[PDB]
Amino acid sequence: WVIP
Amino acid sequence: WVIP
Amino acid sequence: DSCIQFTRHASDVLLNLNRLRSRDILTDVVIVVSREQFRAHKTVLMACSGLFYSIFTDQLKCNLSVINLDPEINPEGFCILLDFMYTSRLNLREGNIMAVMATAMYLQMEHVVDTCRKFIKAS
Amino acid sequence: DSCIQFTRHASDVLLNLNRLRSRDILTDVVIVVSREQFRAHKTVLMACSGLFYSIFTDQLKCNLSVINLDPEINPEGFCILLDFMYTSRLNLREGNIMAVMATAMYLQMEHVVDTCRKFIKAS
Ligand SMILES: CN(C)c1ncc(Cl)c(Nc2ccc3c(c2)CC(=O)N3)n1
Ligand SMILES: CN(C)c1ncc(Cl)c(Nc2ccc3c(c2)CC(=O)N3)n1
Ligand SMILES: [Cl-]
Ligand SMILES: [Cl-]
Repeated sequence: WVIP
Repeated sequence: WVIP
Repeated sequence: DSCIQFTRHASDVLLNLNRLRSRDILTDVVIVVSREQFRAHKTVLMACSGLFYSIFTDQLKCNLSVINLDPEINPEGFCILLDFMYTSRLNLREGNIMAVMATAMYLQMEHVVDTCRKFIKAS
Repeated sequence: DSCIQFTRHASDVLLNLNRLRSRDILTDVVIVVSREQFRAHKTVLMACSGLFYSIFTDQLKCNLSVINLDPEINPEGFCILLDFMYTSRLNLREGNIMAVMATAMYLQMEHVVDTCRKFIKAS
């Protein structure tokens, strides 16, 4: 999971 | 396009 | 093999599938969550959820145009997860995390359940 | 928004859609190319091809279970492109590049046409  |  | 690969292809496919959903094109099922109705593509639901995968591989249920979820399922939690299925983006907030985790456990969306558990552990 | 994103989601969706195709699950159309028949999901074809997008948004053609392609279309070129649609992988070889480019131009798959033009220019 990432900060888009 | 890339070499997978 | 000696194949070449287009990096953005999968993301572009999903973006177009979401455009079809937003215009209600070739949607073949309505998911009923309490009073709320959500139109979607059976194939996308199966590709994202262990529960929908089991439902639509069943010889009788594969032909249903309406699927009613367990009354315990929160429509907002389902809406956030349906948006995630079509975008890869999860709108996880303090006020919805418990409903999102419970819905993801019911839908059998393992990666969503894992990030909810991690975010809950941190708080 | 304040969303989080799962990097592998789009690739995982496409991988599952290909698994459904390989098992012939919820395929709703047969594409006829000369003598050869290819089963697929209308939504995936639309998401990948400008030609299928135009066909299945048409109020009459959206209901067809069989689509016959132009007799000039090579079945092998179509097979390579159908595999690309479901995998992001293009089996581009010296012996098939002309048939692949011609089929991609007909199907309106802009990114495939661009890489074929570049590979042809290099030789
Ligand atoms: C497991 N399998 C062969 C398969 N093939 C095709 C599809 Cl569409 C599919 N989808 C599916 C099954 C289980 C799970 C998911 C999708 C997401 C998840 O967390 N569990 N799973
Ligand atoms: C253009 N548009 C709004 C849209 N919405 C939904 C879908 Cl499924 C779609 N697909 C499509 C259209 C044109 C092209 C492609 C897909 C690939 C391409 O090279 N051209 N295009
Ligand atoms: Cl997931
Ligand atoms: Cl393309």
